[PDB]
Amino acid sequence: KVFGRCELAAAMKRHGLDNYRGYSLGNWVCAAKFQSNFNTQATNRNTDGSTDYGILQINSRWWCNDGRTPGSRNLCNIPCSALLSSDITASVNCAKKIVSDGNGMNAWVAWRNRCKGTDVQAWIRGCRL
Ligand SMILES: *[C@H]1O[C@H](CO)[C@@H](O[C@@H]2O[C@H](CO)[C@@H](O)[C@H](O)[C@H]2NC(C)=O)[C@H](O)[C@H]1F
Ligand code: NA
Repeated sequence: KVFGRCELAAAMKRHGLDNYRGYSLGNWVCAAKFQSNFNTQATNRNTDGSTDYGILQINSRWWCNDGRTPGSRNLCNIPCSALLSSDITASVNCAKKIVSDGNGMNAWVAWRNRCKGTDVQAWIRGCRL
């Protein structure tokens, strides 16, 4: 599913991400935009052999099982495929664990490089919420 901007903002809010660990909703929307273009089915291989999955490009090295990432963990206890669903529940729940891991949203490289410190509120402008 490719979410619209406001549609994703609303879903993220309903699943408790607005201000989760102190991160306003636009931070989440911005991170999703640059990592997946709001496409739940996005996958991208990493040089180390792991793969990123879903709207928030969650990595198989630590967070989900895809059966092909040697030495990896599955800290969110889910198949990485769950992160590709039109229902963002698994992606959100896993993202809550990731953002609580110690480094906040710096766990998402694209957020650090493209969202952090910017006017992220712009990502939820005009949205009913
Ligand atoms: C694609 O992007 C994701 C998110 O930026 C990258 O995953 C990160 O990988 C680092 C190092 O392996 C890890 O410490 C982070 O926990 C992890 N974040 C997430 C959201 O999974 C991945 O390396 C890239 F392929
Ligand atoms: Na894994």
